[PDB]
Amino acid sequence: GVDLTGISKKSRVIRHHTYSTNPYIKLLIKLYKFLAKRTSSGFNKVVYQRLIKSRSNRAPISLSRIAVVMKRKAVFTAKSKAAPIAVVVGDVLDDVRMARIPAMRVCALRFSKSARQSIVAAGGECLTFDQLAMIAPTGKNTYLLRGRKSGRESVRHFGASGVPGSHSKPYATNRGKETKRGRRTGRSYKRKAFRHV
Amino acid sequence: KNRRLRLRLNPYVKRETAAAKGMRNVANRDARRKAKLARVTKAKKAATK
Amino acid sequence: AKSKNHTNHNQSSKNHRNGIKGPVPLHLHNSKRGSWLPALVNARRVRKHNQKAALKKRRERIAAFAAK
Amino acid sequence: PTRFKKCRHQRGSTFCGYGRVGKHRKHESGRGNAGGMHHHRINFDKYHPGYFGKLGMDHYHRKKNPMWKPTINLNNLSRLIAAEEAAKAAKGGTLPVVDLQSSGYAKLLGNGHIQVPCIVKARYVSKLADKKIRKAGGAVVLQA
Amino acid sequence: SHSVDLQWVLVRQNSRFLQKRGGIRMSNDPFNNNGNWTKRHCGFLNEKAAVVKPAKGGAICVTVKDGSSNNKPRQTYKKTVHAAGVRASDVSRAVAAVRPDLADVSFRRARRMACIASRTAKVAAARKARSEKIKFSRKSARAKR
Amino acid sequence: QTKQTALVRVENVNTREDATWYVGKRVCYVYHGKKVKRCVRWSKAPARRSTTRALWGRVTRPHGNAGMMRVKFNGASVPASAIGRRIRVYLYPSQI
Amino acid sequence: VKPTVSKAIVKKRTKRFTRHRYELFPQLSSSWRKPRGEDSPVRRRYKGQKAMPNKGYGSDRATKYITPSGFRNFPINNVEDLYMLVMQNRKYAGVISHTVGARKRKAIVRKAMELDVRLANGNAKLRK
Amino acid sequence: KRAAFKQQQTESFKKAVVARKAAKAALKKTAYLRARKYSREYRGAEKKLVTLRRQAASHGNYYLEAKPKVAVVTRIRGIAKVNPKQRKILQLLRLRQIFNTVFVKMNKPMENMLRAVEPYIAYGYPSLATVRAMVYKRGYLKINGQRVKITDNQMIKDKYNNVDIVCAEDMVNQIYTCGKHFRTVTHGMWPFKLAPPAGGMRQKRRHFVEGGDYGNRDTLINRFLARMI
RNA sequence: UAAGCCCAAUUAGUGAUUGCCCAUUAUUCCUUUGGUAAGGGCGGAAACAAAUGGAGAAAGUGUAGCCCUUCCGAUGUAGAUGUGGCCUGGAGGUUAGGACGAAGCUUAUGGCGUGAGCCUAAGAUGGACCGGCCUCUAGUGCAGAUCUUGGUUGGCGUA
RNA sequence: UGCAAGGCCGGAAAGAAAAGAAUUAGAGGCACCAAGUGGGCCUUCUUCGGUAAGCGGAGCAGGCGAUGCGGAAUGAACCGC
RNA sequence: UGAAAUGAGCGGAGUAUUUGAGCUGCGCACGGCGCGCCGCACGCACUGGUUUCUUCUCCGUGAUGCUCCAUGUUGGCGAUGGAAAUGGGGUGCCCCCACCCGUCUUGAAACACGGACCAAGGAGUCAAACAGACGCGCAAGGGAGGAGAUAUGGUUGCCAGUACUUCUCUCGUACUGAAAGGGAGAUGCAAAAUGCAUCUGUGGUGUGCACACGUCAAAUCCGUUUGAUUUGCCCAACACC
Ligand SMILES: [K+]
Ligand SMILES: [K+]
Ligand SMILES: [K+]
Ligand SMILES: [Mg+2]
Ligand SMILES: [Mg+2]
Ligand SMILES: [Mg+2]
Ligand SMILES: [Mg+2]
Ligand SMILES: [Mg+2]
Ligand SMILES: [Mg+2]
Ligand SMILES: [Mg+2]
Ligand SMILES: [Mg+2]
Ligand SMILES: [Mg+2]
Ligand SMILES: [Mg+2]
Ligand SMILES: [Mg+2]
Ligand SMILES: [Mg+2]
Ligand SMILES: [Mg+2]
Ligand SMILES: [Mg+2]
Ligand SMILES: [Mg+2]
Ligand SMILES: [Mg+2]
Ligand SMILES: [Mg+2]
Ligand SMILES: [Mg+2]
Ligand SMILES: [Mg+2]
Ligand SMILES: [Mg+2]
Ligand SMILES: [Mg+2]
Ligand SMILES: [Mg+2]
Ligand SMILES: [Mg+2]
Ligand SMILES: [Mg+2]
Ligand SMILES: [Mg+2]
Ligand SMILES: [Mg+2]
Ligand SMILES: [Mg+2]
Ligand SMILES: [Mg+2]
Ligand SMILES: [Mg+2]
Ligand SMILES: [Mg+2]
Ligand SMILES: [Mg+2]
Ligand SMILES: [Mg+2]
Ligand SMILES: [Mg+2]
Ligand SMILES: [Mg+2]
Ligand SMILES: [Mg+2]
Ligand SMILES: [Mg+2]
Ligand SMILES: [Mg+2]
Ligand SMILES: [Mg+2]
Ligand SMILES: [Mg+2]
Ligand SMILES: [Mg+2]
Ligand SMILES: [Mg+2]
Ligand SMILES: [Mg+2]
Ligand SMILES: [Mg+2]
Ligand code: NA
Ligand code: NA
Repeated sequence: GVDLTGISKKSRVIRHHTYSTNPYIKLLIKLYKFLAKRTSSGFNKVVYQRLIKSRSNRAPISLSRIAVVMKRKAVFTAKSKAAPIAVVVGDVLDDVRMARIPAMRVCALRFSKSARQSIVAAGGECLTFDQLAMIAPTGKNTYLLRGRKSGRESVRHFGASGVPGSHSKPYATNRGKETKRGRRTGRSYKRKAFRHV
Repeated sequence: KNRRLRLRLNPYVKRETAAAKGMRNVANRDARRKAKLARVTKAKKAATK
Repeated sequence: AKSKNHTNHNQSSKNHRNGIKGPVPLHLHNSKRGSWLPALVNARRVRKHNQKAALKKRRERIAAFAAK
Repeated sequence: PTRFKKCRHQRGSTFCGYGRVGKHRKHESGRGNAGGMHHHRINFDKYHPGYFGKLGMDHYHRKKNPMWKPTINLNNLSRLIAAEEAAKAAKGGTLPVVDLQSSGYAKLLGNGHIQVPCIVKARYVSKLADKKIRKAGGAVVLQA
Repeated sequence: SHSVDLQWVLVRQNSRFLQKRGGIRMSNDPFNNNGNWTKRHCGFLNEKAAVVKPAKGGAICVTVKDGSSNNKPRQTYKKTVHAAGVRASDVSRAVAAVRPDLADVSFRRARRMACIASRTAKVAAARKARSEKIKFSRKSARAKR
Repeated sequence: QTKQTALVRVENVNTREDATWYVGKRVCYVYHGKKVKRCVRWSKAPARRSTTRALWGRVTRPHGNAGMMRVKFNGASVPASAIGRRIRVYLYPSQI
Repeated sequence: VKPTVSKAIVKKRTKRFTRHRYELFPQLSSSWRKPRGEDSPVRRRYKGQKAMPNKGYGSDRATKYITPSGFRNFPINNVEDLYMLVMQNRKYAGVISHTVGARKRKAIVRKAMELDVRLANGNAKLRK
Repeated sequence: KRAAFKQQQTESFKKAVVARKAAKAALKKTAYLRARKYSREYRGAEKKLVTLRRQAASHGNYYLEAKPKVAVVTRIRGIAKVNPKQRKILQLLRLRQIFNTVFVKMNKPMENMLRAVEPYIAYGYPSLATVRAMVYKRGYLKINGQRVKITDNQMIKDKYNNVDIVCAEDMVNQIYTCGKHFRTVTHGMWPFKLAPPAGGMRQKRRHFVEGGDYGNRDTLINRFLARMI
């Protein structure tokens, strides 16, 4: 025998196939699996990994977020160079809080109907991942983007709300209930809002 | 032990075994034993005197 | 019927299976809450000015890049 | 479907994942929320703080309809303006009129920057919302 | 509009032509040169295909789908009959004109068709000799019209 | 026990050096069955037909220091009914 | 038709894995069942007990599923099924389903002889 | 006749074949020259020490030999009933299995490590023949995480990517003389997996000086390992 | 004149440093299986009828695994999870079989699978229905619960 | 212009020499959802009560429980593995 | 059994090249005596010389094979038979192994409990509330439900299905306070107890995919790839504000 204590703890949960039943997702995975192994680009490898990911791990992105980070890169970019193609492995959703956006080329798995209308009306173009593979096979001049997930309600519930320093929402259908003892100093004690780590 | 593998890893091994054959030659071994003892003994006497 | 009262047997083995994790580095979670207030208040004034300096400095860099 | 449950995988396992020692008995903790302060206190205290006790004034015969007051921010106002009117709207000219109470809103709150100037008819308005919409070329008209 | 790649994904696990009998996946596809259930050999699925088929006598027929009338099923497949004695490489060249990736299997199938026709005549001749020495109580004769 | 290898003691072979001389020799165990079955040269030499049967093996290595020998039989293992019975140790394949 | 030649079949184990103590009870079938008893000598791997099946007994993948004749068994039910095996007739042999009747078997046997398609359970008199 | 993409491949492959043969001849010449240089270094070093010993003896003096810099350690106990301190040291020594063997520097930090796990390992000071036999017969490299037997000198050159380690004799020289690349060479090798000693041991539970096996045997470890390699 | 105790050896003051026997250990070879697996090939190279070199080559988690090369691990109660993993009654599809004999039943009927099981053969059995595959569904798998019901049974030609 | 703090701009960096002067089958951090378990027992050293116990109670660490295999004739825990 | 034999081994050449061992030069190391004298076992450098004996050394075949299978010799048996083989199955025998299952238990082969046989039956189910993982649709909006309308005012039945609709309802886009009640953008200018201006914009800082500029290292079939690093922007996140 060989002493291999805790060797199984070194292994990691790595998925190679997708759980998706979408045939067009499988076509994209087939296309970008080929590109991630026959090209040297790091963009194709990252895109291929994100196509295998679950829906929860492909958070959607707002149109205002794309335009903001595009402007942060538009400055400090030479006028000779064209703007990169924004690529997100996920959904692009419209944002009613920002009406005036520049013309951008956006590639995404799915566009909401309003988001596609807003991109086109600004002079931009909504791209498709098989179109991207033909104009940027190695991902040259692209802006890979991810949607936000820290604001999800599931994340806001994670952890115990009764321990000091915690601010997670409890699981409760009634908002008025679960507010008296343990939440106010007058009723026995209050859960401490801050704790040094 | 393999001839191919030893030569492949060590291209110089042919010269090493040729030297080994010489030291095991009876005439070479006996002549060297006589010469080595005589020259070491002469050096020992000269150093002590 | 009496049973065992207490033992620490196997506890060190249990604590080392997923190992004893090291402490968080000093540069993380270095909150100043609860520290000496007079120094805390003065540090906030400097940090507020530093943010204003950072905002202005990016404005100069953007104009300088567009200058060429 | 029954063919996907853990019961089918446990056919021949005897104990069905409940153990030989502890077994699967009827009610080993009590029924429902029993013992919230005795022998289930830690679970209640760390996961549901505030559960026990009283707080606040009573309101007999609450009617939610008199308390109806949905709010909309200034930066969400384009949700209620048609697309063709929003493009034509600009400060100093003719602006669209937004009837909040007919769209299901009672108060204009005023978070963020307004995207299209307009005339908003509202039952309530926050002091910041009224100031911001006037500086941007719009106005607030009170309705009931 | 709907490419072969998309169609193959849809029908790979469940199709009329797929036979999973005893753990073996075969195909009844009339335009399959092999009987293997693969995307390359799915003649009914590919935009262009060619299958080597037997003909009357020792002739070898090559059925070709050139991808021009795929929306008209009665015109999708065109037949060209090669005279008996055709070289197997000539049949394989005809298939390679449409599907260069089927040149090797088409050559082997062209050879097998010629072998079968020769064996069929040899087996049928031996059967006729055996029947000539047997008295049969019944003999059905299909009526002519 | 492991029946894939058998132990054979040969008369006048009482040393490990003695047993090394027999490494590789063909070993035969001779018995008889109840009926006459097929044999080598069944049709060539009809006089060979008999109930006599033979199982053939070879000496693989010596065993111990007392001339004991290890024998492996062809394919199958020697029957346990052969324990205490005569084993023939031939002089071929010859190395002399 | 002769089958394609392969390496020699090993068959790591010939004996079946039979249920513990099924010989002592007419009720129990010999079909394998994993012994889950806490004091079971079979589950505990005692020296003189029956073996339990595991992944190590798996047969060589090169010679797996190959029948002693050298072919692989493909079930067939009618004459049209024989044409799936025309090209790979040195790899597969047709097995006529048990329920197929004698009338239909005559046509299947007749056709398979002309195509040189081996039938595992076909006519014994034919093919000699 | 032939497709264009299949034609460009032929010329590229032909040039690859020519360059591969040239590299094989270049490495063979380089390994030959280095092996001759090491061979004379070893012979001269022992001849120098023989004279030094003779000179001291003739005038009633003594010669103090250099303290050995390299130790060869083999695990002689199974994996059962090991205390956590001894368990971790054997893990850091890569001695996770019985009769596993490694080369270590015989410095103070390593010596105190070896003293703590003395009942589990027999060790000593390797000879040049012992180092060569382990590298040539039992030498494996960690290539892409795989345990690959050393079958030619190109693997050694490609694995180490170092000017000073391109052949087997470079690998032996680094281990034997405790060179500046001793860690790089020894770390790049898989831990040696040796056979049990033919002829048996004496007593694995006692120290060597007690008539057992688990101590430091000094140069007697070479006789022990000669029956194992 | 130990086959006892203490000590010490390995064919013995000869000429140098492995007496011998037993493992689910070690080394090594073959096969399986699974990886935090590591790599290659996959644009059919060209040519080739039968009577008289062959076959395959799927861009792929998982199958009879797309094929080939390479390395490492493999026991396990309670327990978790996975399986183009097995089996049963029904449903939507698809494709078949049956009076030249369906279901059921019988077996020193063999073959296949590590297995759950699948399939063939025979009936000197039966007499009318039923198989495969994809999906859907559930009163879906028995050796024991002083388990339920029916039948049988040694005790016993005994008390 | 000194101390304290937060930054900015530069310089230098055997990336840690030499003196025995580390080693690693050395991918670190972060989560989520849950099961069984919550009667233990035996040994090495330490050790408390007891005359003592195959007695009761602890510390460190191995082990049995959950595990066979090769040995001590026989033995859950000893030896080897 | 040569279906790519990579060979010090096969094939071509050549009659030599260079490994040691002896003997040796100069200088330096080393040893001994105390400035340079002696010694030097023959270490380093000149890859020193010498050739006395001791060795063989020099070239050579890519896959235009993606994969699997397929090619000796000599006898015995087998010339179509109630047969010769190999495999499987059955029964006995020999030598070795080998405590009775299920269960509770620290501990079961137990003088611990349930266990005569067979057949058929026999135990994690349905509903509701919530949560997490995964699949799917839409997305700052999502979706009903009840009901109605008509294909259907039709048809034994298929059709209790399918197709269509909703100024509503509900969950969210806003949260806080016991309540009365209030209610969240950035930058700039400035310090008004509701301050002004502008609206293409991550509030700031540190760490941070890809991408873009370079810059080194290694390997290249010289087309590149594969690692590291500088700078810019930093997405998702994390930590301080
Ligand atoms: K209750
Ligand atoms: K499997
Ligand atoms: K009964
Ligand atoms: Mg939020
Ligand atoms: Mg007690
Ligand atoms: Mg307790
Ligand atoms: Mg059971
Ligand atoms: Mg279990
Ligand atoms: Mg459970
Ligand atoms: Mg419980
Ligand atoms: Mg109480
Ligand atoms: Mg009160
Ligand atoms: Mg079997
Ligand atoms: Mg137990
Ligand atoms: Mg039947
Ligand atoms: Mg011993
Ligand atoms: Mg011990
Ligand atoms: Mg393996
Ligand atoms: Mg061709
Ligand atoms: Mg697959
Ligand atoms: Mg396991
Ligand atoms: Mg039912
Ligand atoms: Mg059907
Ligand atoms: Mg019978
Ligand atoms: Mg029977
Ligand atoms: Mg079935
Ligand atoms: Mg049931
Ligand atoms: Mg039953
Ligand atoms: Mg009972
Ligand atoms: Mg009776
Ligand atoms: Mg390391
Ligand atoms: Mg207890
Ligand atoms: Mg309990
Ligand atoms: Mg030669
Ligand atoms: Mg001097
Ligand atoms: Mg062969
Ligand atoms: Mg012959
Ligand atoms: Mg016995
Ligand atoms: Mg009990
Ligand atoms: Mg008890
Ligand atoms: Mg028991
Ligand atoms: Mg008892
Ligand atoms: Mg009881
Ligand atoms: Mg509805
Ligand atoms: Mg909210
Ligand atoms: Mg309120
Ligand atoms: Na594998
Ligand atoms: Na237990």
